[PDB]
Amino acid sequence: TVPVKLKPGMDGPKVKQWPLTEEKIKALVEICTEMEKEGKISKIGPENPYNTPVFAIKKKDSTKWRKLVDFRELNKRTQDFWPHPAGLEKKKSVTVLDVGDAYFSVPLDEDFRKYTAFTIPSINNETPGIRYQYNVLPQGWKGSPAIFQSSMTKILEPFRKQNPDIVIYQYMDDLYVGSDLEIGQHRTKIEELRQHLLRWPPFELHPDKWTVQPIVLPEKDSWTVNDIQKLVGKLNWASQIYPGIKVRQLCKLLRGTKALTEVIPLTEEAELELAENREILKEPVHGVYYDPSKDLIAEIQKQGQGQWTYQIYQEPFKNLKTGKYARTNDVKQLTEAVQKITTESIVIWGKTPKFKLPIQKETWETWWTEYWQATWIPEWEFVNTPPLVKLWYQ
Amino acid sequence: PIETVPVKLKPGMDGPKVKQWPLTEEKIKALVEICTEMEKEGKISKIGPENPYNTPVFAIKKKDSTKWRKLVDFRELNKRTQDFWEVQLGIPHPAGLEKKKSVTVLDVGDAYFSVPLDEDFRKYTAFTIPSINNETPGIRYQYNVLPQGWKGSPAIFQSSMTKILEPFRKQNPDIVIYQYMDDLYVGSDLEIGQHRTKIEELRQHLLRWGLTTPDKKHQKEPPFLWMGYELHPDKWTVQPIVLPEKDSWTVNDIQKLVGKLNWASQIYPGIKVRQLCKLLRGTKALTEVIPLTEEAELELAENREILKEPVHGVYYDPSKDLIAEIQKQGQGQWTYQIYQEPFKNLKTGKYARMRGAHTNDVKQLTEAVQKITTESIVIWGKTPKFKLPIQKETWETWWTEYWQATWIPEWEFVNTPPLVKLWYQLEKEPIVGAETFYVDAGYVTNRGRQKVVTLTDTTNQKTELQAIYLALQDSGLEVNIVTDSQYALGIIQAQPDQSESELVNQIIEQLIKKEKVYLAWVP
Ligand SMILES: Cc1ccnc2c1NC(=O)c1cccnc1N2C1CC1
Ligand SMILES: [Mg+2]
Repeated sequence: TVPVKLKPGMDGPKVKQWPLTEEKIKALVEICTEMEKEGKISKIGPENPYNTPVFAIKKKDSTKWRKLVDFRELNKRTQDFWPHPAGLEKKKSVTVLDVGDAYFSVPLDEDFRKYTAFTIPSINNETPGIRYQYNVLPQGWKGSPAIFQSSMTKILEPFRKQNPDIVIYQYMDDLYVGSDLEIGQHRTKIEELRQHLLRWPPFELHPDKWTVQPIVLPEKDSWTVNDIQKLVGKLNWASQIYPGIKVRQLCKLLRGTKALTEVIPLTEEAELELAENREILKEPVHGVYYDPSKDLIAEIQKQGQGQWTYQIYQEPFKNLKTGKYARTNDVKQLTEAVQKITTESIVIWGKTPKFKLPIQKETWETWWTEYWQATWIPEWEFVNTPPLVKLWYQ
Repeated sequence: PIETVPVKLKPGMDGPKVKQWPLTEEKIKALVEICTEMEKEGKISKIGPENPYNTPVFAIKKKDSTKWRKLVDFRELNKRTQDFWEVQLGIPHPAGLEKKKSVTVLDVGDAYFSVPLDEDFRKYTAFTIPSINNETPGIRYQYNVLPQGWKGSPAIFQSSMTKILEPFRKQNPDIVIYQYMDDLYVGSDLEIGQHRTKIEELRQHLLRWGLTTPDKKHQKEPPFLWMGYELHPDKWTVQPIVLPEKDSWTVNDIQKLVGKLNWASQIYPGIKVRQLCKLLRGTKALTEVIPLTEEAELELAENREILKEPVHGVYYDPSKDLIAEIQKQGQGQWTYQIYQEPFKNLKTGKYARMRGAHTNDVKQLTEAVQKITTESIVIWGKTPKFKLPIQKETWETWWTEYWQATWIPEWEFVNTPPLVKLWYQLEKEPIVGAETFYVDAGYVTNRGRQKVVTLTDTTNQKTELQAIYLALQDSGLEVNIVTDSQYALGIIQAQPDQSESELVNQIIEQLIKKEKVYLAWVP
């Protein structure tokens, strides 16, 4: 085992466990009861004051439950360990594989196990609740992938030299296998992997198509005072980014106090300005690169009608990406989107971003696990998106 | 014997070294008696002059007796001792229990004093008993079992108990046991005699570990009063609440009454404190007497009546679905009931939480639904099917116009006034032929009209809503309003129906009147 430690000075996590449904609890019991039999985990005693919340999510294309342990706090308190494929996103199509079970065959430094304590609560606090800690490398922990790195190269060695046509990237419990081969000749080399892996794992992304939704301006037959006003307001907001945007000429049609619905013919001078403003918006602003030293932020907006919008930046307005997601219920969608964005974020930069979700914390904390499927959990906070902003997207 | 839990002092820190304060020869004797007995029984052990650690101890007299009782002040040791797994924070709610035929409660005497202490820690539990002779040194002991007053006792005791109960619970899956501090509640559906018999089995099983308990003649009988409730094996309620009968009320009395009234609302529907609570406005002292307004008197009277006849909560029948029903019982006031059997409440309640300065009934209702949902998962580990006074059409509409996401489990409309609705809606497109008002403390319209007024005791954004307000007043049934206030925009766009701000309310009032209103924003 490897002597792991928390970042200097730091102690272990003591995260409250969000109440669970009788269903999820029963599942977690059947599971932990079993991991206990196989020595992966062990019941702990009162001398352990640490805690990490545990949840149960269902696997996609599987009737079985998966134990999702939210080691977010613990991962922050863990020490750092001392390479992302510049072309994984370039690749035509990538598949994602869960190799979390790889860890369940490697011990966890004895003096560190205390820090992985977690609890299976009981309905209405009628019983004290089952307490365990890990003996093997736990799925979801920052240290597992790291500590298992060696053993992982020693195993991806053959496929890597055998098939140097496919790029393989690992991220925590997941494996991103990319290539440009035919989708049939792909889904194959993938199963050829699931086999070279069983020799020691359940589940296409196509990072090729991932596009940056530009800002758009209404193309109207006729233009009313209102239309122009929405136009100017939006443009003005965007002049913050693309300073070449002018509205001087558009504001001229808006002098006086006309009737909102009054149709306005657009002056020659003005129609030539809009076109320039349109051209400028066709592509993302220049000189905005990804700083590895900065957190990735991801904001979402409910557009309505089952349509959402996101943007990934580090500095305000300086967007690294922008997208849109479309169809359930509001919550299901938002969770599916978060994941979709997290994956992409991983695929492109190798780090999950920090989301700013438009929903009450209690509502989210309540249903998010009903549709979550990823093995990781991004960081997130809850916000109250303004109107104007939402209007300026999609 | 039970397993020993490994204790350690907090990092870096060292054991306590508190000098023993002086003790009357009288107390000295009594202690030497108490401690000599403890050393005979193995709970403590005479130690050597090598141990530097010390904890102060003193004697206390127990009601009824010439005898004294020993008390050890483990504060410092407590400060220097590690943190343990939080002794049960959450308690069950009567409504989550399933009825039993018989329920027996048992007190565990010799609680801590019957559980081993980690050998490496015993050296910190050192205390000294001063001798009466001046030349003679007083005796020093240490603990061998969990000490009363020590930090890790509550948790390590429960830990042990749970382990001790393991087998018995397995051999008896038909018996339910809830552990609470030194008490133990045991229910079963066995026949009277069989139940009493099992109790005796448990009693002996626990005693096999030195844990003593009361025999049938000495056990407390139902209903058991617990955490403010009055529990039967078949039904539950809050313990009898009596309402003061007087003509002089202080702020203290009113606050206590309101507090008492809230407690009851979880079983007694119809309880209201809106008027009593009002009596609290501007109060200067806790002893200030506030006359009961005519409405507060009427309120107290209805609650008093509601509380005259007891009502009981039935227990959870896991075979049946949970049904939840919400009612709007006044502006910002809601009431809900949770039952399985048509109208036999497992529990009730009232939500009055306004999240944010402005809001509408839909938001509020929805938040009430979320609050209830969370509550149920906690008590019954499942969410109830809801009965709501809102129509799907209405809800759905507001849903898709709102920028925030939200969900509502299975729910059916219940035509039970008042039905929640939206009192108004902003046109999606500007109104043709409807005058256009441009506001910026005044306004100007395309039809030539205008008006300007000055305002005092006004905040910046307050004047902003004023403009919009004036415009609504002066406009006709249909009106287009243009503003540069992102602030006012949001507020109104949110389509609130209630607010703290009077101004907002008037605006809402205006808004409800109009046929068509279109609001626009401009930088
Ligand atoms: C205080 C408490 C907490 C949790 N459950 C119970 C109790 N007490 C009871 O009196 C009770 C009453 C009816 C059914 N179960 C009950 N019991 C269960 C143990 C039989
Ligand atoms: Mg203006």
